[PDB]
Amino acid sequence: SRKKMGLLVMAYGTPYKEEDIERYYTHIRRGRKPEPEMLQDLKDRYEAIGGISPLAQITEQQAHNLEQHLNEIQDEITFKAYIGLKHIEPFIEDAVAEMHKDGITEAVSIVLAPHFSTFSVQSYNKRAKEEAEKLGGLTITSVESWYDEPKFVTYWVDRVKETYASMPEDERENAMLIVSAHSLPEKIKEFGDPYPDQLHESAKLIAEGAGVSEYAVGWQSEGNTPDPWLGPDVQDLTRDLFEQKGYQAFVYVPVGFVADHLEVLYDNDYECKVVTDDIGASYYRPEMPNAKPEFIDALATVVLKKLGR
Ligand SMILES: [Zn+2]
Repeated sequence: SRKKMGLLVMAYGTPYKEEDIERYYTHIRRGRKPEPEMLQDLKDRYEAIGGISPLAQITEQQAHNLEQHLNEIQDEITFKAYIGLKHIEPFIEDAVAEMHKDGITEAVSIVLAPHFSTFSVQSYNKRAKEEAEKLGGLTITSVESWYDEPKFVTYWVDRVKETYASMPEDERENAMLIVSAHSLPEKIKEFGDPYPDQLHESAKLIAEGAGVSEYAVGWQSEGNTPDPWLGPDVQDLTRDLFEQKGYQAFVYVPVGFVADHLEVLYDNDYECKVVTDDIGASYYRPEMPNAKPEFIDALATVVLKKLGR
């Protein structure tokens, strides 16, 4: 009696093994193969954060935990998860084609990134739709942004509360909360991209929920292009913030990301850690959503909200 639907979970993509690093970054760098040194540096970082295999993994766990959860919290629809990545196979078009081939005709998609941006989300969505329109006999309703879904906000708030709870009294009274997301070229402002505002909004929601009156919005992981990127970068923000007020502890909430990937384990847990360690402040960075039940239910609700269920 159930209606079959495709669950197109989209993401970035992540190397599966060390030997993928090259083509992965080459894809990311639009056909520009990293120099031998970059390559060696990149392998080192991945080794430094615990290896690669666990990364691509999380996304797979996120898709399937959601597929099963959605299939048990309601009995009108039976979902079948499909992973569409951006920089590695299975690519978005690939997933779409598979669904079509499997006979899917009605699908709903979601990107594993809370905030909407013309650069990423709109693109993954427009690509998924043009693939379906190309094959025909397949429609897709795409979720644009879910950074504001209450259960998702609740997740970050609860983690932050525990982190502040864990602090000594003197740190609890002199800490700084740094909410962040992947940086993006400033040019997106040309199109009125809500990305920056959604981040600030995520930051206002979380701080307000955890009862934090001292916090700042920042960006990280910016790429390499002549044109300027969204800032200030978390490294400079921390140092500058310490410079003017002298916070004894910093809390990083990379709300933009949903798991333990490079951008967090290294760019946060190492780069920001280097700076807090230099200024003598304490480093804190709450557990990422990953495939945890609480997170899956939030995503599940977002999908059901998108369907009017
Ligand atoms: Zn990046």
